Amino acid sequence: KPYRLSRRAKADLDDIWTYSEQRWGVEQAADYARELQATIEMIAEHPGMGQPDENLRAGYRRCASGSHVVFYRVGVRVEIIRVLHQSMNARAHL
Amino acid sequence: KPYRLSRRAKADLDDIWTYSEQRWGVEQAADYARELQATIEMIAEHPGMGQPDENLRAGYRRCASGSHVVFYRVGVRVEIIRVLHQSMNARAHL
Amino acid sequence: NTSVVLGDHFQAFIDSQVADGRYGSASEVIRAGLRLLEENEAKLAALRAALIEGEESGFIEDFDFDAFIEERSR
Amino acid sequence: NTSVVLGDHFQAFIDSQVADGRYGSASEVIRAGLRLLEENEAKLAALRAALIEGEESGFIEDFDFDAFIEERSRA
Repeated sequence: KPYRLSRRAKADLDDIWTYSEQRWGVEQAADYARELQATIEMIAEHPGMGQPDENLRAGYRRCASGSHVVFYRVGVRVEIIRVLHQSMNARAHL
Repeated sequence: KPYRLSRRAKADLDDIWTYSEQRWGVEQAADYARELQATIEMIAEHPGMGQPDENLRAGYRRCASGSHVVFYRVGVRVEIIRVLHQSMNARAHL
Repeated sequence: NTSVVLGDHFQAFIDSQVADGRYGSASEVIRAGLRLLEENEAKLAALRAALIEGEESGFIEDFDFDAFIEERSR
Repeated sequence: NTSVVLGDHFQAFIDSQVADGRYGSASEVIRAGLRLLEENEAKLAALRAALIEGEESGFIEDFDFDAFIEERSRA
């Protein structure tokens, strides 16, 4: 059930909503957001399913949604750090 | 709300169900299949929302979901071509 | 033992990369990039193939996800 | 105009690229590789900084996603 959600991450949803609403209207903006919601709510439930990226940064997992990627780690509960465009992705070194 | 589903892509779902079921159990396999369902039902509702990858293959767009990536085109309707692990991603050459 | 012309730009990138802790010389950098370019060319071939393979496997018109999900997990 | 030791493998990889119509020369192929190296190296720094910023942003603990959607739709 519970997760924490970084302010930046929340700024990310805000910006995501802005672009979507602008490119496609509120209906579509709202649809895409529920998808981010579902991705996130599922990370909360099944934290271990996200693919780790330990060479990117210690403790980190990513879980994609649409055109975006949810970056999170787990401390005493699941922490949603950033929601970023897949265009940000890069191969991390071992 | 209809869409065409390639049979290789249905085998993709199957392979995916098996892997996750073996790794995490049925509750979890079924919930992941549901994330994938929702992604595909949104690709169908709003096809123009996937990121095109026209340099990869003409007419193709993608929509990622969890650790996976739905690649599709649209003919007379949306056709889901493949559902592939995100480690298959590649930088299409202009 | 080859011979090439880079940008002023890539010459400097190589310089900085080498003068970080990153590689031991220009050749090692050049190869790192080559490794990337090759890899990316392999993955692209694979991806196009996976997609052709999908195009050529036939099509379901009436897929019931809900029934698929039940079936795999009755 | 630099000098570089390439082994057989890339000796040959460069030729498969240049005998095909991908690139006009060895130098062009190596530039292509470097470009990708540089682009990734830079996406990668950008990513880690982006994640640190996320960590330092502090947290919201009780997020009401149903209401975020409400409010954003109202606007």
